[PDB]
Amino acid sequence: FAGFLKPLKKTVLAIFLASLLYTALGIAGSFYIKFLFDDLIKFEKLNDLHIISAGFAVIFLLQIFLNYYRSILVTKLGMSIDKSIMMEYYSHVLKLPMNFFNSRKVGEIISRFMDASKIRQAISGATLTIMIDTIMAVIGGILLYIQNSSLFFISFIIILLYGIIVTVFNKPIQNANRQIMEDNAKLTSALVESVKGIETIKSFGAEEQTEKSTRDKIETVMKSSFKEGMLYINLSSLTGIVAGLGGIVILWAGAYNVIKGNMSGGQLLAFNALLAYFLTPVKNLIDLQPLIQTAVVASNRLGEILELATEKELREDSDDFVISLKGDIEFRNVDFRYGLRKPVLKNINLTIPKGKTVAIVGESGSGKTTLAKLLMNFYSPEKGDILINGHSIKNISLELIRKKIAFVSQDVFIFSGTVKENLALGNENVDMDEIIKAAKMANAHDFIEKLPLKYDTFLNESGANLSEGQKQRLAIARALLKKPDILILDEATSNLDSITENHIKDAIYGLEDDVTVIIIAHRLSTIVNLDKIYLLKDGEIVESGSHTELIALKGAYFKMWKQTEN
Amino acid sequence: FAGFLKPLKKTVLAIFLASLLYTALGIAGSFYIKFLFDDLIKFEKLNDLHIISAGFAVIFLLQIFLNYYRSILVTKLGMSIDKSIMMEYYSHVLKLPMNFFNSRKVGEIISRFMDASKIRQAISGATLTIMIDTIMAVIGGILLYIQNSSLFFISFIIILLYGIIVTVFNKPIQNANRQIMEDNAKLTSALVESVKGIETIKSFGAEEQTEKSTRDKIETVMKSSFKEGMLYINLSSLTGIVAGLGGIVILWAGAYNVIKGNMSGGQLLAFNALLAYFLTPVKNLIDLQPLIQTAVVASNRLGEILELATEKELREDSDDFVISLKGDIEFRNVDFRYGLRKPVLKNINLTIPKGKTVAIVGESGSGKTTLAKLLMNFYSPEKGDILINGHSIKNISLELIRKKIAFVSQDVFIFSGTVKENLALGNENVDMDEIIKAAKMANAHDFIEKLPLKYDTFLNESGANLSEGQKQRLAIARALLKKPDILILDEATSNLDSITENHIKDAIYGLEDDVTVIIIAHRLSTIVNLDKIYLLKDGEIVESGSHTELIALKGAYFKMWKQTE
Ligand SMILES: Nc1ncnc2c1ncn2[C@@H]1O[C@H](COP(=O)(O)OP(=O)(O)OP(=O)(O)O)[C@@H](O)[C@H]1O
Ligand SMILES: Nc1ncnc2c1ncn2[C@@H]1O[C@H](COP(=O)(O)OP(=O)(O)O)[C@@H](O)[C@H]1O
Ligand code: VO4
Ligand SMILES: [Mg+2]
Ligand SMILES: [Mg+2]
Repeated sequence: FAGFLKPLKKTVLAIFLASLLYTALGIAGSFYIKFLFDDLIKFEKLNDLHIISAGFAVIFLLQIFLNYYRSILVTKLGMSIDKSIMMEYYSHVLKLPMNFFNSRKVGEIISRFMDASKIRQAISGATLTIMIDTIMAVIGGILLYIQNSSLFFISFIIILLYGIIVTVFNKPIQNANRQIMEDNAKLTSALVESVKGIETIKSFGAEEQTEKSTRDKIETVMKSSFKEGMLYINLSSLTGIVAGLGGIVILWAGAYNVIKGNMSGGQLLAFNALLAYFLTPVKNLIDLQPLIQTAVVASNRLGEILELATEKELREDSDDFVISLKGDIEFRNVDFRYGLRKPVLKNINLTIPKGKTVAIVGESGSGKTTLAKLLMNFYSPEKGDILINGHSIKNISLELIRKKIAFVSQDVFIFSGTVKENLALGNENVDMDEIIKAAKMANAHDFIEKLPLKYDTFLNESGANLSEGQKQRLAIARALLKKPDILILDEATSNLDSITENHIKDAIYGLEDDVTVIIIAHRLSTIVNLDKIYLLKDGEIVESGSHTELIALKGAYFKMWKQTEN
Repeated sequence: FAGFLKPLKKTVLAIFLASLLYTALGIAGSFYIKFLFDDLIKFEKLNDLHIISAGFAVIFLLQIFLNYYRSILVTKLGMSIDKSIMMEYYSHVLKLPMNFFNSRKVGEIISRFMDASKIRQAISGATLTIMIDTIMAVIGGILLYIQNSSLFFISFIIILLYGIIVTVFNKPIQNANRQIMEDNAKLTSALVESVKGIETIKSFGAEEQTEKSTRDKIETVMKSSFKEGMLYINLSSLTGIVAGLGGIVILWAGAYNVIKGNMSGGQLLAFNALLAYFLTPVKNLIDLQPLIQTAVVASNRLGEILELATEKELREDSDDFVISLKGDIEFRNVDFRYGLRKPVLKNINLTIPKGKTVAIVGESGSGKTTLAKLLMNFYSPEKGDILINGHSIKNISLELIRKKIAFVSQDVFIFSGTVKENLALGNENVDMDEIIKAAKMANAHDFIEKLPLKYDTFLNESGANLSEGQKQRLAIARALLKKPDILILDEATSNLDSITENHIKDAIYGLEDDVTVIIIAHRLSTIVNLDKIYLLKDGEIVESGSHTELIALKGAYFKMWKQTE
């Protein structure tokens, strides 16, 4: 927080000077009730009364103008701070390891981001000014002590009671706020999941189940927040008791001093009026304390997220003295266990030549996609190395891996935007000619021409504006534009029809001359004129060779191949 | 308005009585300064001073006690009302037509549901006690008029100025709140979409572009927020000027009256002291006005959705005489302008027979998935009807259609929780034997009986705990467990190996329970001996028939078969 406000130094100084002079003007104008009951009521003074009233009115007007200026500056400062914190949090969230996103739900992250609004409203143009008034009431307290001692000691006892009440109510408020935030995060995650699955929910008539679950979660949220409501009512009642009893006792003691001839009759009124510049800021700060505690809890949750190491993490002094990812894939002694579920990869030893198309075939439960994820550092192997062109993949920087390796995941995702934006995701500077070239290469031009617009149409949410095969064609078109060294075509041929499948398959074997294409697919319509086919029995590679070599031996590949032909 | 007073009336009466007693006790206790400067200072009466001070302290303690009681009751009432509003809104959202979900983004719906918190903040304990004090200050005003009858005019002028200021500042706060809430909804939508697509974003290195887009959205949100904050600052400054000038004028006029002898010097002090029960509640309400405006705009944004017609309402009527959906499926001449874009379907005539198994095939631009969604009335046909067993689909109860038709969507969605729950999305009163039977039928028992905790593993959101093929097998098992009549296998074997594919095909072929099976597949190898094949291209049934008939005809199906082989 300190670093965010470091550049803005003149604003803070102007705020402090404006607040100081505002407090001085308020203290000066608080003497109106003393001047009224000492030299303007006992004697029949009229012109002096009018002059004094006008002077105090113009002093108050100057005071309120200064308050307006200070409030504007405070609002500007707070909004800048909120911008900095929110942008920093989001920029850090977009750089977390992929194992974080597979455990936590989307709703938790969305709720923890949007909880920064509570931080925004707790440092707004009111709470910060109230804190400034609280810290500046020291001058008023000093002057109030100078006026009289016993009533000042009574006010000091009131301040001590305030402090004790605040200290006692420090932990329960935080606990209640954190519980409410956690329950609200659960509710948000459940609602996001339900809205994303609404199609299945309506298809299967699951309205009642989701309604009951959300009702239970809402009940939990309301229970926690009602506990917080009682916890705040207790503090409010205690603070009101202390404030009112202090006021009554200070009035009684002032009257006692008046009777004994310690102060004049009007100085008690001056003390009472000036008490609004010593006790009222503290009472307002105490009344706003729950808001500050909520802001503290939200900031602590944001810091809990920010504590996680970034996606870089174990980069191990990368070896950027390289030009491209051209070479041999050297999966050797590779094991991966998904972090305490069960082993999936059991010592896989495979080799891919320096530029060729290879295909990985296996059962549904085999870790075929796991190899693709491991090959681009989404995860890290439990044992062994990868050795992209004789050098370990760890020594290569993550940016180069993500830039020179093209991936087509099984779950094709298209963001909401123009087809120009979708076909150019990480590029941001590719001209149009390459766009048409890639679209025609992946057979994604014919449909995109027959649209209300051309390369400018809007796509709703996760590409709901198109069909599944259409989304697959767009996604496979996008990956071609990276001009990659390794193209991991991961089941990018599932939803495509026969004519489109044949066209795109004929197009794939024409990609330049220097690219390693790993076709993770089990269509078996393709994978017939390939250099090597890798078959894995859900734990490791068992059969290697080309199509003719695999069909020559009557093994698992023969068993899979015989039923596909008929 | 709301319709909430019907169940909660005793609590309302208790709050009302507590408010009257609190106001009366405060008015009575305000006279302390008058009794101090009129009867206890001119005539030294320390013995009576202590008694009066103790009595007023007791009065204040009682006043705080009833304030605590009223605050408790108001907090409970607000909690109940917020629960009612939240549940009503969610229950209405869950049963909206699919056009609403197709058009509107997820984040917008999430944000305008979360706005229920902003609706809550204005029905809290303090925000309602301030309003009840404002409405109860009539007694204080009456006593003010009785006491002085001349200084009350200045208070009336102050309240008139407050009303003028609020009437001026009503609309711009409303507009700024609308703008900031809409911008925040857009930012939330972008955030949700980016977090969901983080996989592709990381794969393609598009972190910088998404960061810049989110930065721009945050910046426009903050621009609206700063405009609203400047408006709030202006309103607060004018209110403070009015309050302070009014107080100074009260003091000046009281001093003038005291000099003229029309009223005592302690009566002025009492007037200024008890003005806090007629002018301070008004100022507190005027300061809280932004929260009321935020609640109003949030409630209006909820109402925007709430006025939409639910899916069950669009239906004209229903017929009780239908109990089973088994029979023929007759797609009469039907055309479907899919949301004004293009005619994906036009002049379609299908005559699917009684309970059998048929396939619909074509290029990946046809209306196969659209036809399947029309069969479940996910969309309303523009012109035509889908006759089922001599009954039009429009005149059938929606829940019967949903329950008797199983759909294996291409976007296989697996909800977080127990796998048993993931196989029991629909009916709940299902024994565990049926679940394992369905899993065995869909070739899912073998891989599911290797998990660390059998049918109890907690799968993550969207079924990321398993593979896409395993998710499809789970969906097939769940659809089979539903025990349907018009089971639609929409490419249920997209990425299943030929082993599991053959097993599922054998299970489907051997089902034989008078179930009309529609298999929308791109793999012809699973259709070679599958009754009648409907070839659909450009929204037309160019030709149909059996596999041998289509081979003999030598149409597009023959070309696709030759290319695949
Ligand atoms: N997020 C995950 N956490 C734990 N285990 C997982 C996860 N995703 C997949 N698995 C399991 O680990 C293996 C991953 O291989 P997977 O089945 O995804 O590859 P695949 O052959 O590409 O899949 P498919 O062809 O069936 O879509 C499978 O056995 C799967 O059940
Ligand atoms: N949400 C949508 N908005 C507009 N058009 C759509 C939408 N979904 C699909 N379409 C169009 O409908 C056509 C058919 O898609 P669909 O019926 O979903 O799958 P299939 O092509 O397998 O039948 C596609 O060419 C697509 O352009
Ligand atoms: O749009 V398709 O469901 O024919 O791949
Ligand atoms: Mg896979
Ligand atoms: Mg489709």
